[PDB]
Amino acid sequence: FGQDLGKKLLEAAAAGQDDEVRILMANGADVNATDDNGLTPLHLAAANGQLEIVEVLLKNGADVNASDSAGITPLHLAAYDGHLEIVEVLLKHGADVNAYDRAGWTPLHLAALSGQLEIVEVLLKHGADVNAQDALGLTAFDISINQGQEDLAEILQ
Amino acid sequence: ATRPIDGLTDEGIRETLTRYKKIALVGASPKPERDANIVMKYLLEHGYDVYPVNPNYEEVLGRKCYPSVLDIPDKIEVVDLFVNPAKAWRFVAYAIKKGAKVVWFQYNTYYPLAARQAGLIIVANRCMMREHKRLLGE
Ligand SMILES: CC(C)(COP(=O)(O)OP(=O)(O)OC[C@H]1O[C@@H](n2cnc3c(N)ncnc32)[C@H](O)[C@@H]1OP(=O)(O)O)[C@@H](O)C(=O)NCCC(=O)NCCS
Repeated sequence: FGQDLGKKLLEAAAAGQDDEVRILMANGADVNATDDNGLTPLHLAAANGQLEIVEVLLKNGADVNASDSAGITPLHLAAYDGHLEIVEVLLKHGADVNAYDRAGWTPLHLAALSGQLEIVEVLLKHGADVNAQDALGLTAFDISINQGQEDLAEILQ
Repeated sequence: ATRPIDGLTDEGIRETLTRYKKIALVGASPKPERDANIVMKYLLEHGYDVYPVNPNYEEVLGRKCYPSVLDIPDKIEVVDLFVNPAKAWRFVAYAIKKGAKVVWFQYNTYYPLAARQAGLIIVANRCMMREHKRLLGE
């Protein structure tokens, strides 16, 4: 029963159980399973900062650019929650550095929103659109300025 | 890292803690490893009416546990969230249908699609237990 196995894979990934992810994978569960809202094991592993599990999902062919019904991707989640190593890797495996979610946010908007310096650096390195605009016509520049961190706005010009 | 993502003051925090007793707790569970467990214990122990929400359980800490928020018979005032950031923001919408006054994001649960959706009053990156201890605790 793949459903049960998929739900088991999702939780183990989110929970950072290296060993367990190995048992489900070597035992048939789909690395590309989804929940009711289109979340995949990679989304959850990138959200929670589980690096080694991110590596093993990609090696076995998990889609690096999977999106939920709100248009969220693993790169969105890793950048809002401050997981740099995971950002580094995602991009190495081809993550779309300029994907937009439902609110019209990119991973640049998102790193600005919770104020990650080192993650803003890597994104501009990999071609992030410093003039991308969200549903409300705002940039990652406008944002950090609203929030009062001039230095970031300085680097995000 | 425990820095408030909301901009309320603690007069604002004392208020919600103080006027609201009806609490939906999302992501509730029997596991001790889950922070939701201890916090529910602590709320129940300090006069709150707490209804656990988790479709993977019929029951939690000796309380009927519900599949969804929509599922709760009586009124709820505050929705207390213990789920993944890829997930929590979806409860803003349900709270609004329920007629709740507050949505509370515990640590590592917030994602900004939640502002775009929001009553209501949002609390983000704080613990209901710790704020209580600090503001009202003996
Ligand atoms: C959010 C957190 C639990 C991590 O979550 P996770 O590992 O990704 O697991 P999930 O987000 O998928 O879900 C957690 C749980 O709620 C459940 N759940 C999942 N989806 C759910 C849904 N749609 N509705 C209700 N509950 C759900 C689970 O099944 C579960 O508990 P279980 O292990 O007993 O089954 C964790 O970061 C945390 O506890 N944050 C808050 C900590 C904090 O505030 N501590 C304060 C101390 S004072």
